[PDB]
Amino acid sequence: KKDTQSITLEELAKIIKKCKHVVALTGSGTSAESNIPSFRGSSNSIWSKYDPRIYGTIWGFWKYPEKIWEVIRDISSDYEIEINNGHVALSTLESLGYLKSVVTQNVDGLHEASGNTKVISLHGNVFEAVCCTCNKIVKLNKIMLQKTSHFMHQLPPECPCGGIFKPNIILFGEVVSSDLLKEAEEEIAKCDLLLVIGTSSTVSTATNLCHFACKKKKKIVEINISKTYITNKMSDYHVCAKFSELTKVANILKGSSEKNKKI
Amino acid sequence: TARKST
Ligand SMILES: NC(=O)c1ccc[n+]([C@@H]2O[C@H](COP(=O)([O-])OP(=O)(O)OC[C@H]3O[C@@H](n4cnc5c(N)ncnc54)[C@H](O)[C@@H]3O)[C@@H](O)[C@H]2O)c1
Ligand SMILES: [Zn+2]
Repeated sequence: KKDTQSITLEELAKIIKKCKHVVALTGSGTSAESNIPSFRGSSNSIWSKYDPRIYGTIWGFWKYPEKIWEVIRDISSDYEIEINNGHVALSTLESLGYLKSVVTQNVDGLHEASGNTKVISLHGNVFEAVCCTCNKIVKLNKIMLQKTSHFMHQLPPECPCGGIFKPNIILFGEVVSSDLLKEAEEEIAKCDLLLVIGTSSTVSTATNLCHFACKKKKKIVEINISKTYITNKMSDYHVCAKFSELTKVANILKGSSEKNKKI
Repeated sequence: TARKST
């Protein structure tokens, strides 16, 4: 328990200006404004077509290995998916020398697409696949995940060895990479601020990282349209805002940096 | 165990 206090964007810019090692922890909220709804019970969305108990779990993968591919294929094919202003904002915060890493539960790759340089993919990334017999790695790109691609023609996709391909994403019931976790833990151990943006922090991966940050007594700021499981438990502050409103923080800190003008 | 779970 902690008495989390609400603050403004300008107050957040103020906090960041003093920091030397800022880390972000991100969830589906940051891709919300990239046309992937975060609320999975939304009936007017892709998630309505698909049973999460199947496509989202490792049991579901072995029973119906086509489904998570169909899901990835449909989101990729049916929606326009570009970096939003949150991403550009996080990208400038690294440029200005504040943001040192983004630890993410998202598998869409948008942080890197915006130019972030140390994105730790705790749940993996939809642009890689592995044969779940021989462990061969195949690199994919957006054009390969389209419904019209040859790679998508037969699902699940098949490996020359005879095994099938599985996306390189961590499903519910699977175990997060212990070398990636250690990377995320050493980032938090060295940070002087953790931004927890667009996540409920109810998945073990997030909850445990936030616990770790309290253990190492790091200052924790939520940026989210809502309070969350860690409000009044783990975060010191909360900015009530959409991820994309982070351009205001980036604009403040960018303006202030332009003190390169002699005088 | 850093199992992904709700
Ligand atoms: N019952 C379940 O199967 C269940 C439960 C929890 C999480 N999950 C899934 O686990 C994964 C990890 O959890 P997560 O925390 O990333 O997703 P999540 O759904 O738990 O939460 C998304 C969070 O983002 C916030 N948000 C939404 N739009 C935003 C915006 N535009 N700007 C800023 N914040 C915004 C929401 O208020 C919420 O706190 C996700 O894929 C999620 O769907 C599933
Ligand atoms: Zn194989």
